Amino acid sequence: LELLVERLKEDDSSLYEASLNALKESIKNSTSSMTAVPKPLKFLRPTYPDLCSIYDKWTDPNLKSSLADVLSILAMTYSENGKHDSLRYRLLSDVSDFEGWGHEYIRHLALEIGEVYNDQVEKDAEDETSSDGSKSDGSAATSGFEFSKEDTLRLCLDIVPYFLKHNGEEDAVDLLLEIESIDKLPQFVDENTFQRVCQYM
Repeated sequence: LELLVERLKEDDSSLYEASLNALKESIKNSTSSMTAVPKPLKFLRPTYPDLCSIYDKWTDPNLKSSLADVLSILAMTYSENGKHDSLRYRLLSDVSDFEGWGHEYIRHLALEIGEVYNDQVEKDAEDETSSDGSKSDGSAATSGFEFSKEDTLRLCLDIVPYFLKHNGEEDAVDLLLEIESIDKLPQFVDENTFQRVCQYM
């Protein structure tokens, strides 16, 4: 047998890369059978300390990129919502893939990101931060901080048409309401039924 969770601990990049990638791949099917727990999420979970510790380095060749994604997906199975948790890991994604709209992932991150960011920016703006407003258009950098950075906002835009192509329009309309859309309500439709969504909203 072989458990990919062990490989994650060790460092040695080309091997490490094939493994790290595979855990992403397997984080929408299954891999790594031959341990008692049936599902990868449980199997992965004691690896969390190890993952975070590699994560902090950036002297890694391309494994830093991947390392954050395995952590994001793990934050998400746990149902652990960020403010600096899943949100930091999500923020340093760049080789990430959109996968499991038929399960938690799409819904899980975009709503977490949105609720968090507005609440943080509201609170900050009262309590003497270089932010002002709520934030309600895209490309918000949140005064350099890890509440939101500028491509993270764009990933949240990106999620809106995904749900419209699947026809989870009910979730799509709801994320535009929460995020406090202005630009994005005309911008997101260019396809499918314009009508049913504008009306509901």
